[PDB]
Amino acid sequence: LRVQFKRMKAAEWARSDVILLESEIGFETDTGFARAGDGHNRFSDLGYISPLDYNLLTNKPNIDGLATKVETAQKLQQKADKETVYTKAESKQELDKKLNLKGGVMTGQLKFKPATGGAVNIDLSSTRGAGVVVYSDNDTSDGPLMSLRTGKETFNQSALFVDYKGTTNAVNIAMRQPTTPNFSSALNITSGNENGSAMQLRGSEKALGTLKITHENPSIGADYDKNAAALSIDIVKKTNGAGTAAQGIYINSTSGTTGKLLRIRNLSDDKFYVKSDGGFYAKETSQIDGNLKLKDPTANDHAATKAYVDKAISELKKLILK
Amino acid sequence: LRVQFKRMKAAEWARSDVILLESEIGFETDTGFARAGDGHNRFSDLGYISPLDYNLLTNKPNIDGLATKVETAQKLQQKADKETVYTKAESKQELDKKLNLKGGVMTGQLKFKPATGGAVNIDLSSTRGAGVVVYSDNDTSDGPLMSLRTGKETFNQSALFVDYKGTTNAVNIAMRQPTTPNFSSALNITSGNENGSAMQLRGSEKALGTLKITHENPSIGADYDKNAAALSIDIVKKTNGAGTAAQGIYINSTSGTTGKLLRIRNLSDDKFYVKSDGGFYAKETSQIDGNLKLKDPTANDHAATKAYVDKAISELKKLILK
Amino acid sequence: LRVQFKRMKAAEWARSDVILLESEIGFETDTGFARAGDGHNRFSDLGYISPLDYNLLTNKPNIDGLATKVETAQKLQQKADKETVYTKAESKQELDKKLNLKGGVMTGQLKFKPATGGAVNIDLSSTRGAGVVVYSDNDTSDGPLMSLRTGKETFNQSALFVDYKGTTNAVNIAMRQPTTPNFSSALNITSGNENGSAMQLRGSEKALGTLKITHENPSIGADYDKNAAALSIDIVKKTNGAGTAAQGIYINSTSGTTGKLLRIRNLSDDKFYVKSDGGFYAKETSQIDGNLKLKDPTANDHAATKAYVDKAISELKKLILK
Ligand code: NA
Ligand code: NA
Ligand code: NA
Ligand code: NA
Ligand code: NA
Ligand code: NA
Repeated sequence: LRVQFKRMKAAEWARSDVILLESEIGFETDTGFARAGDGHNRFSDLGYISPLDYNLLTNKPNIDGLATKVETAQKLQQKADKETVYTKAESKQELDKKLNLKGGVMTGQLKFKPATGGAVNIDLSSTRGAGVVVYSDNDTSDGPLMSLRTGKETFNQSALFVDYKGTTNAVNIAMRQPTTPNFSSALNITSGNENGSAMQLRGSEKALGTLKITHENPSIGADYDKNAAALSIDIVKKTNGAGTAAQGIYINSTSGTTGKLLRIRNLSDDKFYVKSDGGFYAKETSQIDGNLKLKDPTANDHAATKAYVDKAISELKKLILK
Repeated sequence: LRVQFKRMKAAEWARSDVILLESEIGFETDTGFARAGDGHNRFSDLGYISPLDYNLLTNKPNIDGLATKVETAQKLQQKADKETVYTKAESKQELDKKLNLKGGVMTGQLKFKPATGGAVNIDLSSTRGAGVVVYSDNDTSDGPLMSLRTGKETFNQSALFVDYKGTTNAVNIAMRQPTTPNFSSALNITSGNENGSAMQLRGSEKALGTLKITHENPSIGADYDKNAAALSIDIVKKTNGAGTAAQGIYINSTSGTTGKLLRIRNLSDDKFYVKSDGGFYAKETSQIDGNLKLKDPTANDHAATKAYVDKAISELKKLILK
Repeated sequence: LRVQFKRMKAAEWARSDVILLESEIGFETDTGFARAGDGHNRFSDLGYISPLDYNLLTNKPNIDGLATKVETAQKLQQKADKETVYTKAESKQELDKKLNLKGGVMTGQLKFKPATGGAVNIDLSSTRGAGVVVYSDNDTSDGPLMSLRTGKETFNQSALFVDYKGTTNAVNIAMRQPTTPNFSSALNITSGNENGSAMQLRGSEKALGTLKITHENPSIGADYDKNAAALSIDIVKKTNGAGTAAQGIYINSTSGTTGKLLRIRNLSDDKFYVKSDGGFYAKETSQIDGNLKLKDPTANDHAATKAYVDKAISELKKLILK
């Protein structure tokens, strides 16, 4: 036997009314596939003669090891997008533009506009360095090293307040000798306030002056500084004013002193002084371009008055002539 | 021939002892599947009549193109989690709160507590702007523009040290004329140290005063300032003290000067002076409410003493009366 | 009928010349698989008797739900790599090292080297706190609280400029009383410039002194301060110099004053003064260790000259003797 089976093309079968017997095979001539009858169904309703169920295959791929689109998308949701985060390089670029608390170099202006005190507060209690150090070795400039300004007439605090305990000078100003001399001063002060002293000084020295001024000859030449003075006072009118009545020096002691009010010495020898009572001493021959009004003499070394002379002359006259 | 095959349900086959001949087909009536005998195996041990091996399929999916869960997880491991990284927007928010080295506006206190010197160091050698600029146009305040304070009696440095070379004033203080006059000063200094001068000044002028004081009439009225002075000195006791012996002005020259020790002028004309030797000159008639003790006259314009008069009178008496 | 089919091993078939009739089945004895003839093809060119097309399977896996390697890689490309981005913890570590505009504590030096003015600009117009507060409660130190230095002789601005409107002192320096007295001053000023006054002061007081100096006894003892003065002046030569000709005090009024040029009081009583014309008054008995050159007396209380005496004596002599 070489058995052949009922057979036609797959399309021909699908329209055929031929009913295969139970187990009887029919063959699709253009596909090479067989189906077996159940004794009632037409051929298009028969199944193939061997399984076509993925579950039944051998050598299946490892499907359960493969990622799903859903699970992948869920995980990617937790990850940061490149676009919306800075790289370390970018972060470093940004951070390098900002000041370290450790210290740094500012290249632009630091402004304070406020929202122990101070906008700037420097506590040196634990260190041996300076607080604020400003310097310029520039030839010239358009601004001072430091400027303090108040703008309202009511302003009720100082521009600069120095509260000092210590063993050296609270404030020291040194104007160094220039290569060539110029018109400048170490300290210049002006006030246009008529109801307060431009400068006030108070001290409580045991054996020194409250203000001590020394003039030192800038030259070795004995009379180079013949026009200099330790203290120089000028008393002037207002521009376009009619004059002035201001005094030069005024000395008082509101509680009463027993000291000399003015004492002038040279080589530490008293040369001229005004005692606490107003009497004076002068060490050498002196001159008044005028008269001197004084009391009649009582001691031999007292200056005689005109009245004393005239009386002596009159008495002698009366005595001689009888 | 319509051939039919040995056949029963799949479950019936699996328990059957029927041995199919080699190539003989048996059919599962409930599944439609066939298996062919090997001449010895029972039906449950026979394979189906067509392959069920995934490898042999046509139109296979592209498995090798699909991502594995393992490879995906390995790659995701290298990616940054959203939760643990700042967005650019967040980074910007944080950076904007920090000071740029370029410059910026502080709104709170900058404190220095330290771990060429200075906690703050400003070098203006290459620029033409100011160093530290403090100002207030506030009506009033509870603090000074600038405050320097030292707290220990041993402190061995100054609060403020000015070391100045230049062509203008090292320190300039201007107290501007107020709308209406008040009791304030441009500079006020107090010291309670008994062993040092409250203020010390030293200069080496060729032809100027070490201290120069000018009083200017605040008015055009010729005697408006009749009660003013360029220098005013007061000499007072301690509160609850018994008195004072302090001197007013003390002048000396420890090395010896040939200059006038006090020289008083008006309109640049000498009116009264004390020479380096202590002799004085006064330009006009003067008054002592007391006697004047001096030497016997030798020149015609010398004041005569009582002794000189008395002797002249005595000699004349002796001469007349024989 | 138990039908058996032409059959041999799969390898034997692949070399066989046997041509199966159309639909005739041949069996591979070692594989259990059948193929059916087309009436012309050799067995290796026949297809199996049931489909082997993946598309036709039932129970297929959800391939379209599985992620591809390509799509996964494309998505991962948009995600940030851990290595190249800082964590929040790292960002915080870096930010905490930088200064907040709100305020902060510097622990290192803040330098300004510059690329209303000031490297540091403080505007207190809207607040009641201080600007710059420097202090030290250290026992000692190697630097001042504040230092201002200029290095070139041409420098044309001040180290410190105070421009002040207000109701209190522009600058106040208080040297507090030390536990034990020492050699220090509240303000020390030196200048080596020969062409400018070390210090210049100008004021326009109505009824006060431009400079006011008070000395206060540091003790309750009436003569404790017997060696003190409100003002002390010294006039010295240069080291290795030949001497000095500098004056002590120089007073002038370049426009002409009608005030007393020097007025010395005690307990607010005039004791000695030099009038605007140079005549003086002294309240008590005085002494010159020398002669006094003056004018011939015209009033009874004028000091007599030697010439006046000698003339009176001569006239009396001529009168008596005829
Ligand atoms: Na005395
Ligand atoms: Na002496
Ligand atoms: Na001289
Ligand atoms: Na003149
Ligand atoms: Na007058
Ligand atoms: Na009085």
